[PDB]
Amino acid sequence: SLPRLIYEDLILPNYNNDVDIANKLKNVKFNIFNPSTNYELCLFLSKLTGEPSLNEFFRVSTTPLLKRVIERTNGPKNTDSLSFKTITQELLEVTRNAPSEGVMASLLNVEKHAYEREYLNCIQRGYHPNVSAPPV
Amino acid sequence: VTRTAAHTHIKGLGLDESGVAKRVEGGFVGQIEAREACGVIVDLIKAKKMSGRAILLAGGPSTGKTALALAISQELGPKVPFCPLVGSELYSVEVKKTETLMENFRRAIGLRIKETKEVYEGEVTELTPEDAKTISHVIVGLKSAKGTKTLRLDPTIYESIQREKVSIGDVIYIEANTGAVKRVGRSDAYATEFDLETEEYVPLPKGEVHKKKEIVQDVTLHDLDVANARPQGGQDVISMMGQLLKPKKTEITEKLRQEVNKVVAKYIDQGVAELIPGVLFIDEVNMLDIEIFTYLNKALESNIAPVVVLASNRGMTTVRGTEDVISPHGVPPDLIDRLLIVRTLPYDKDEIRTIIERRATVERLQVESSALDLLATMGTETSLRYALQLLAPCGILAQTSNRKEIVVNDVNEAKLLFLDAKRSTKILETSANYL
Amino acid sequence: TRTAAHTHIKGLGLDESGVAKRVEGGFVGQIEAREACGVIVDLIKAKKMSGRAILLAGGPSTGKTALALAISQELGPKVPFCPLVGSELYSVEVKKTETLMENFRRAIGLRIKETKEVYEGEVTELTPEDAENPLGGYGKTISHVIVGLKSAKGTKTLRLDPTIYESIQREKVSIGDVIYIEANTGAVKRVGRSDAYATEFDLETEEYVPLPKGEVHKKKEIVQDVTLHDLDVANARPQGGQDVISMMGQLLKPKKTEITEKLRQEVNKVVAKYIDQGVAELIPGVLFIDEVNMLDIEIFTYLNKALESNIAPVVVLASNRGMTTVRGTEDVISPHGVPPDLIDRLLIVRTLPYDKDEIRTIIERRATVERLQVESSALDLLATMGTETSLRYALQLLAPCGILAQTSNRKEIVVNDVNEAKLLFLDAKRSTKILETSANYL
Amino acid sequence: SLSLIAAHSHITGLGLDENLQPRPTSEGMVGQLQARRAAGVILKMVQNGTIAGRAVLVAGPPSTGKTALAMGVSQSLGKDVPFTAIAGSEIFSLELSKTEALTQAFRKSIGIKIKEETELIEGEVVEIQIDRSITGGHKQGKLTIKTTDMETIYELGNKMIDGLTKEKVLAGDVISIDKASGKITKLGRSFARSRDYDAMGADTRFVQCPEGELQKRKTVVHTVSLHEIDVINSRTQGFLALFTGDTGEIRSEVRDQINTKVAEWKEEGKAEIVPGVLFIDEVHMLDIECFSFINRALEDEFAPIVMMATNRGVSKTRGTNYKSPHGLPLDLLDRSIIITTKSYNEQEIKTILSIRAQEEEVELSSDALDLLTKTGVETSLRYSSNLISVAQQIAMKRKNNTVEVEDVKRAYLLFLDSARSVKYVQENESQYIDDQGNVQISIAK
Amino acid sequence: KSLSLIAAHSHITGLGLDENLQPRPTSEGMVGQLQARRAAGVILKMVQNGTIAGRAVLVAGPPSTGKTALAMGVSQSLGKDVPFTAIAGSEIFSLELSKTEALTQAFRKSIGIKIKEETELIEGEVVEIQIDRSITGGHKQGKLTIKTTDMETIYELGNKMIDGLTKEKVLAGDVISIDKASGKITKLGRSFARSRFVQCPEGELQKRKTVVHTVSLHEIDVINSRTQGFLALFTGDTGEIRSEVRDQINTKVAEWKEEGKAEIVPGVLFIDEVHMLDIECFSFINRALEDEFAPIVMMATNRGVSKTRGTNYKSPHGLPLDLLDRSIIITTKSYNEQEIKTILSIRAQEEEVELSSDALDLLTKTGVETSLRYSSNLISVAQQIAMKRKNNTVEVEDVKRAYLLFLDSARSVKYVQENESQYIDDQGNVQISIAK
Ligand SMILES: Nc1ncnc2c1ncn2[C@@H]1O[C@H](COP(=O)(O)OP(=O)(O)O)[C@@H](O)[C@H]1O
Ligand SMILES: Nc1ncnc2c1ncn2[C@@H]1O[C@H](COP(=O)(O)OP(=O)(O)O)[C@@H](O)[C@H]1O
Ligand SMILES: Nc1ncnc2c1ncn2[C@@H]1O[C@H](COP(=O)(O)OP(=O)(O)O)[C@@H](O)[C@H]1O
Ligand SMILES: Nc1ncnc2c1ncn2[C@@H]1O[C@H](COP(=O)(O)OP(=O)(O)O)[C@@H](O)[C@H]1O
Repeated sequence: SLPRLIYEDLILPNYNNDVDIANKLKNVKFNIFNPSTNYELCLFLSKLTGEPSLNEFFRVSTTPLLKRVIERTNGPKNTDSLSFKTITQELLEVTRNAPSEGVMASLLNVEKHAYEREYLNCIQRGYHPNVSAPPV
Repeated sequence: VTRTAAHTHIKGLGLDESGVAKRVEGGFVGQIEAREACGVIVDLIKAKKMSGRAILLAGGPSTGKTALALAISQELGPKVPFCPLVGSELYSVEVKKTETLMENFRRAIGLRIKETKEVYEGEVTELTPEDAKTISHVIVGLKSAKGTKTLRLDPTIYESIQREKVSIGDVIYIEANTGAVKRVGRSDAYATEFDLETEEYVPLPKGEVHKKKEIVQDVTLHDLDVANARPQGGQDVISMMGQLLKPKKTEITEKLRQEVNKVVAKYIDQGVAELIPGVLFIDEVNMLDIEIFTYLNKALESNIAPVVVLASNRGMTTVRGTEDVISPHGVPPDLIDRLLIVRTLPYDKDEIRTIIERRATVERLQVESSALDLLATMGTETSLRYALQLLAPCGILAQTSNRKEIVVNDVNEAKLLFLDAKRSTKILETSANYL
Repeated sequence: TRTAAHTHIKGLGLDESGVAKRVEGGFVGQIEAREACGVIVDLIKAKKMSGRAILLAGGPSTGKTALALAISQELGPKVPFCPLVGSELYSVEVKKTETLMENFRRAIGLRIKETKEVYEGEVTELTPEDAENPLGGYGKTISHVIVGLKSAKGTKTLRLDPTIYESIQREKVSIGDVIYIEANTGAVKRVGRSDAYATEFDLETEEYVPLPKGEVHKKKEIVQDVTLHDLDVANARPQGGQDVISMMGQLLKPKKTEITEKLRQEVNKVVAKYIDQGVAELIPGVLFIDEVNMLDIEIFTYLNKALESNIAPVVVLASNRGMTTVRGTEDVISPHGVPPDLIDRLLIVRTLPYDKDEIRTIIERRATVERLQVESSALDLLATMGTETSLRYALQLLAPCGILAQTSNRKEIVVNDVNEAKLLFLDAKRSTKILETSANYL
Repeated sequence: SLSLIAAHSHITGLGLDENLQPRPTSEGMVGQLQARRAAGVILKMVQNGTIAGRAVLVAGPPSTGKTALAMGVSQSLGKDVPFTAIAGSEIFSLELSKTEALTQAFRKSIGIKIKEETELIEGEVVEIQIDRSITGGHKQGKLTIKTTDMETIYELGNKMIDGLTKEKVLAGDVISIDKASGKITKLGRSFARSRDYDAMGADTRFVQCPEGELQKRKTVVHTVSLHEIDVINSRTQGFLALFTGDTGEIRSEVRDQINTKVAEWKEEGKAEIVPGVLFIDEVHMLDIECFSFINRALEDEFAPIVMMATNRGVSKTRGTNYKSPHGLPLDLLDRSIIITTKSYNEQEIKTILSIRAQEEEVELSSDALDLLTKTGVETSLRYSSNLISVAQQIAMKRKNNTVEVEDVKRAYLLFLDSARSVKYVQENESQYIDDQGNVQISIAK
Repeated sequence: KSLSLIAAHSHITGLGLDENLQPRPTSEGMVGQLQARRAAGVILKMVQNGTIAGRAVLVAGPPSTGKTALAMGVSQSLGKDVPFTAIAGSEIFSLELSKTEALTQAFRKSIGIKIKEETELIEGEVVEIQIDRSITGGHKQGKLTIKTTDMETIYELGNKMIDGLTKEKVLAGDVISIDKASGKITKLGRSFARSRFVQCPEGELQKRKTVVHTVSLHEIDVINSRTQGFLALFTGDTGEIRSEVRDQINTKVAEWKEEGKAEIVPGVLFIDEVHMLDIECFSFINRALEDEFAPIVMMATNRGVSKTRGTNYKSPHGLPLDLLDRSIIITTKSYNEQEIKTILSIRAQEEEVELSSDALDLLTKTGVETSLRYSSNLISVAQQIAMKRKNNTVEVEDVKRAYLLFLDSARSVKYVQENESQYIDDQGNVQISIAK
């Protein structure tokens, strides 16, 4: 049970509190990734990462993690950059669509070989939880 | 009604225009030299020019160090920041102690911002959007008890209006500078469309639709540091449920601090921001480790470090984290060479009696003079704090027998019920099995 | 050109079928330790044994790290070499046992070879040919896709599956771009746009890779060199997946985890299966640990366990202590800070101090590497200085001498410059004498 | 601005000649001729850049000028050269090892320099016309951008159309487009349309309309340290780890591929290498493991010049149970060269006090300066330095502008030094809590 | 509510005092300890007045002499709606929170905000529900005949009330409460109609009720910190709440207090076995006791001149002298024969045990010989030995059998010192073999 006073005077904005003003002052006006005031840092980070949009850092720094995970798109990056291809990412990339009996795919398919060898897709379930409850 | 807790009879330092202390003024009795030194320190802080100055005030227990620190904070006013701290708070289980010390250092530098609040609030009487699949702008009509007013709005605020499920007849709240949209509920003119509905019904606003207000925002530098150093990302305006993965504190790099300083230095020159340095007060400084004592030397040499005020009540004491470093006040000699030491002297009988009378006045109790002499004798015999904490049981025991006034027998009864440390030690020594 | 305390040594300097000569490869003296290190290098090149341990011991400024780096240069760049400090095993993310096992698996390499059949070049036409009898309730049923490719000195029209057109649409392959199709998988990828289609628009973001050389179709044999730790961290972490856990962990901090023995066993058995097929070669290497007195007895015990493994590489340890207590124990007196259980499992190579002529020759080589010109009398006085204080102090006092010679607009170091460098910069003994003879917290 | 009067802000560079000969008083430094000459030699070693992995040690008594010399070296180093100044207690972390913290501190001190060219088209959008074909595979764009002086019509590609549909501009926003790289940004909205929408909203900002030439050319220079590349190539979105410090024990393989690729970039000619200085103040409280890692990590080509400062005598080393000179083991002291500072006399203390009084904008008389010089002869120097600042306020409370001897005497009586505090503690030892927790609270026996 | 089998202090219902704060010889389950009970009554009047804050009271004495009993009596005589946080000394050494942060949370859990508010409800008995639905579910029509024992009415229902009545299916014969503003409908049950079971409500259908909420300061601190939700009040991962939001809550609480929208209630923080705290905890308490938003802290300990934890010296009660300067001390005393007999009689009546008189004298003799808690523990074992031989009253030999079966401390020490060759000593030497 929560009273209406805390919710009214602490969460939602009204005429006597400054929630929205402080939120805009903290998240927009004094943000260090703002291109209207920190264009040099944005250009430096664009050279570092190779991102073609200078407003991307503002978008990344002002979004929740799960939402950033959900609408992640594999956009292209320019070649003239300092972020290059680390070797394990290349090993991850060559086995994306590789078929069986290829040497890199077979060296990269340990877990599915263990799944298909140990007959794990016909095994039973031995544990169930005792209580299942919704959030409070 | 009013709550008193070991203080709040202290209103300030009680100095005149020339900086000379009065004897009994501002709730302070005696202690001329330490009050004059604290007034000089207050003037230096009000000068707003020097960074990294430090002050250590030392003396016996129950002498007035924390009272002098609170008097400094009251003399500065509520506009100047003041961060009180204990030496045991620097040990955390999420980040290193140097990060906590740097965060508490940057918590004491503030900024004053001039801002405006613009508010439209009323009944929605017309909600017409127009395009050119993508809307161009929406005309919103608002009505209050003093009249109507029409507005044009961008599609961004229209998306938040539609997200809030605003229809014709709802009382809304639109902030012009931030774009925040709040829905209050349906109006009482539409309360009879059904006999039973789930909507809450609010009356029309009595005042005008358009309101303007001048406001002043105070923000510390640690607020601007923590507003940009979120590891998970930004959060929404309204969230009663937290994020699924727990965000812990992290060691904030100096590059973010430099960029925050660059932004603040750009904003100061335009006249939007005003910079105010403040005070970092650390009581019980003898609880600090030698590593924090070393990092304090580097932190006091920065360009933006505030005025630090320390206190200690020890003698020649071994520094924690070391084995054979005997030093005064538990402070290593490297940091003492950067310090200025203010001594605190103990009190005599008449000052103890005056302090007891002053505390009895602010607690709204009436004491007989013969009881006051007994309380002063008890304060000199055992402790000033023991005499101060025995006033409320005396008041309760006087109120028990329907009296508004303290008698000597109440003092004797309260002395019989409650003991000090010395009599407890005497019972402890001449005992058989664990008291 | 950057010189930093080394890189004047180019291998050990032995001749074939014989012993070390007196001065060769940047080495002066130390004949017997060089011969022993050459025997160890030949044993490593024999590529048969596993888990052999060498501890080389001696005083400070003797050349243990120089001998280890000479071993690394003598093996070459294709054999793995993992340098390490005993203080690096203490991590606050995973236990030190897992860090030691990771550094063990980092020192073994796998050389793989493969053949790729590719079709690449600029697209000339892209026509999905319809079928003769399309099915009802559908639209544009495709029988095959005709793609024409053009490169340097060669054009060729192809005949494809109906399936790849979906990948062409998903990869946004228009006309005029340069594509890349491998044979067995399909999987067209868009490598860029041709440079002949660069200046029709004033503003664009897409890069312009030029036309590729050679024919459109060529089988290329590639050779890739990996380590076993790379295979372990590639199989342990998941691939590109559609689950929320995989995308959430990819945007979070890559926290190290305790790799199980089951994954290592599966990796070793699939590596052995492909080695027996004749495709993969196994190259064991060297794991070098400097200042092994910093290890405590738990890591020593796990070293005792792990040196008896089937796959473990050659471990080279360096230490300079004498009769010292082992860390983590209060009363065990041991040589070089190494417990007798590990001491019994290794071979010890002893290194000897130098004399005045060898100090002078080492100073001469370090001067001729740093592009400096030294007078002969100044060289003799520097050799006397190195005899009196330290070899490293004489070596480190060369660049202030060159700077002070340059400041006087001369190109040669003289006696006055080395006297000025003597007076300006102190050594350990004179600083200790200053500390002892002063009482102002000096 | 955002800089107050610090402890030593009067030091602007090292006061040397062209023949590395120190002036008696210039650029804020007074005295210490041999230490300043040695620091000039080390400065020339850094500016040469052909050497790597050298360790100096500034040893001296407290209040002598070791960190003053380090500040002078940092000020005379110039811009765009990395100078990483840390203390001894910074490397003890809860989620980073001491070895990894030292590795990050080492790789923060060596950078690379990259030059690039920019062709900027910055202006206010007037009208965007999108032309779509019948097939729809290719699209064209008519862009009408403007300045206060000239305007023109630009042709767009389909990637322009996709990149402007995202972060969508609304015909009156200020953008800036690159030609060589195609960088797209939305700076905000013009002030000409500020009275249009009656409420701005959350995600908008107002900028001035750009003037002058619409086309601009500018060459910019970037200095990126190796730690930034290490952090960036370790995650997917790594700049948040750059600004929050949650990098968390970056592996060694990415470090060696970055070393190999930066060697390849130096060989190609794209970038060049700028070495710098790593300063460690109060080096005496590091563990023996950190010293082991330091004297092994000083032997790499990608290692900066390490300046360590300490003031301990013959004291114990942390992590062990024996004493050593300067709190450092002899293995580390073998690979070092020591600059030794010397204590001051009356004249140098007087000159330093005069400089510090000039820097703080405090006017003194001759007698007050002589009294402060005598106090700094008897007590330390920092006590007189603080006495100047408090005597200025005591002077200003009297409606007097210059500091007199009465004000210095009052500030001397009000604030105590170390020795008088020790004497007052030792005379009144019963009123303080000793090492056994005993204290006489009551004033009566 | 509040299920409980039998506790060690379950017979204590409060401090037995008159209107002049004088202790009765036997009242509310507490006997003896007149001066300590009077002092705790004065402390209770301090708490009930609420005009002073941050006063520390130390309860010290021998073990098993009415300390936790006194704290339980104070907590029972405080009543409900007043915060009481009873923690132990070893509960603050956490792995995700620092000691000062855990102490700050325990301090701020003991100050409450009292807020009164009014809401309107429709509590009634459903006579008839009529639902008219379309084919596609576009427009719904609804009639609701609902009543009390006093009135009867029919309501036209809108679409959202139709959706809220279809969800959580309400049938005829049910008793429900409807909130008009939030749309929360709760089934109280079924009415008295044989044709669970509750009574049909009386009076008006549309009632307006005032509810009183007591919210701790720690709850508002958790809510106002935006990094975590209110579930950290239940899951427990608050995780080092910053001081800025504490400053905002401390300003806003005084702002509400000045405007009269809320009230301040102070509570009691009880720290049982306070000697197990560290020195850094005492140094934090020395400054945390001087806040305006500070409760009354009662600490209980039984140590005498022991080593302070975190240091190497010895201090009275295990506490340093600067903390002991800030406290007043209530001292307990050992019990006599008559008070031990009365306590054992009260515990006999509590556990529904019927005792003979001579068994009570034997229990009193072995209680003044060995311990109070030993005779308080034998009294329920002897009842089971009595019930084994099928009789209700516990006799003398029933107490003797339990005395023979179950040992005490002194006899165990005697037998261990007699046969120490069969046990493991400090050096780890044992003898398992019987011969030789
Ligand atoms: N000069 C004074 N006038 C009035 N009250 C005083 C004076 N000095 C101390 N007190 C009171 O005595 C108590 C001493 O507390 P405090 O100063 O915190 O102890 P310590 O000096 O050990 O920190 C305070 O409650 C304060 O109100
Ligand atoms: N035989 C040698 N020939 C040439 N230089 C040597 C020789 N031995 C040692 N050095 C030089 O001495 C310096 C320090 O020796 P180092 O290998 O560090 O000894 P240690 O590892 O035992 O401390 C190195 O820079 C190396 O160049
Ligand atoms: N040669 C110098 N010229 C000017 N000021 C100096 C000089 N040497 C020391 N100081 C001053 O002395 C003060 C303290 O000396 P510091 O550099 O901290 O010595 P240390 O680092 O040995 O403690 C500094 O504020 C610095 O400005
Ligand atoms: N005055 C009393 N009235 C009733 N029971 C008491 C009284 N004093 C002690 N007891 C009983 O004695 C036992 C010990 O009391 P307690 O205070 O919990 O032990 P300790 O003093 O070690 O904390 C408790 O179970 C309690 O029921």
